[PDB]
Amino acid sequence: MYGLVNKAIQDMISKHHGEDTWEAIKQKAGLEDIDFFVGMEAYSDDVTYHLVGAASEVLGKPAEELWIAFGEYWVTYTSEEGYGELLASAGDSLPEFMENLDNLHARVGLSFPQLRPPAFECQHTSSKSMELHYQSTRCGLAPMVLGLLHGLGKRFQTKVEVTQTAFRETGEDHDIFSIKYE
Ligand code: HEM
Repeated sequence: MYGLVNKAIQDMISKHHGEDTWEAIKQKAGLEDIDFFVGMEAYSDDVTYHLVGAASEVLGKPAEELWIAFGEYWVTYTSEEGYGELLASAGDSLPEFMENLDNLHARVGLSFPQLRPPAFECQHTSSKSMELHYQSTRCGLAPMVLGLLHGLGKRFQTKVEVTQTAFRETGEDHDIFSIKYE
């Protein structure tokens, strides 16, 4: 993934646990060589997955909790590190934002030519609920999506109830979530 993602993970961990713990994780992940992540540079997805695993070990938390934390963190990080206006342009409510998300990533992709973005499709089941279809070229990022949805819930001061109803990994087509919001 692009360096920006790895910087965001480093930032979250540093801000929450200290540069010492971060350095420990970085070392364990096998990334001691890398002096710093270059935000607009493409990296192997391996870097990101290794960071998360190593962090799960050092911190003694399941990796899923780390993807969730990171998903939540991302909503704030992007808004503060150069993508606040983009985020705003995607709307002022959860359902509208989720409808705009493919278009938001298309806009990101204008600048990150090698982007492999997620795809999100909403099937609205009422004015306060939807079924969200998440399609990805990558494995294991459902928990990150859960965190991101909570982050957007905070962004929009909206209560978000999310349950995963289908799983990419256990041989279903793609991840699906049922969501209620108020
Ligand atoms: C705030 C709501 C957002 C959500 C819910 C979201 C969702 C996601 C998810 C789930 C992924 C994982 C990649 C995959 O599934 O294959 C991803 C990747 C990514 N997103 Fe978004 N995103 C959001 C906002 C943004 C914004 C504002 C930016 C601006 C830079 C951004 C840039 C990226 C980048 C660079 C990747 C890495 C993909 C790659 O490097 O190929 N995202 N996003």
